[PDB]
Amino acid sequence: GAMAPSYRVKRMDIAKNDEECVVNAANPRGLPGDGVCKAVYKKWPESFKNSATPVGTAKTVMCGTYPVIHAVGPNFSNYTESEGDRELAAAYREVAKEVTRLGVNSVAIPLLSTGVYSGGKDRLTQSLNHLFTAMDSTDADVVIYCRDKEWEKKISEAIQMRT
Ligand SMILES: [Cl-]
Ligand SMILES: [Cl-]
Ligand SMILES: [Cl-]
Repeated sequence: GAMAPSYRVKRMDIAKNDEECVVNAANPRGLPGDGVCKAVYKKWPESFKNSATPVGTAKTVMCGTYPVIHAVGPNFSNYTESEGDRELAAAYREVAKEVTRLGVNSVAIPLLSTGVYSGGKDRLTQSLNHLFTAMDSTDADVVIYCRDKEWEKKISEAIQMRT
């Protein structure tokens, strides 16, 4: 575990993370995809061997010894708000199980279902709160990655609010 488990946020490419493992915002088919998924495919392509997994699940594949946790959030274009919300919460719970199982002291994590899978809605708070619900019981240092300057400020505020 981390000596004093923390949350932090950085605005940069998660492919350049300084953590012991990465969470991919994957698609169910293990395809290269777009956004975080395409960055992850360029950096750790070996981790896409048999990475296909259903919505609401996470599947870890090692790139060398570096674990890539493929977490499949729902595409809110296809899911109802209710069912999507359930699957988005479930994906993060499966991430927390994998992070625990791996024994890592740190994990780089994007906000699932906030990009192409957001169905055109701002889901920062929804996705971040499901991240916290899952990860709060873990003792890994969590570093959240984002690309937008206003998102960085809002995520940072949310982290600082809980102290
Ligand atoms: Cl960058
Ligand atoms: Cl997305
Ligand atoms: Cl972002």
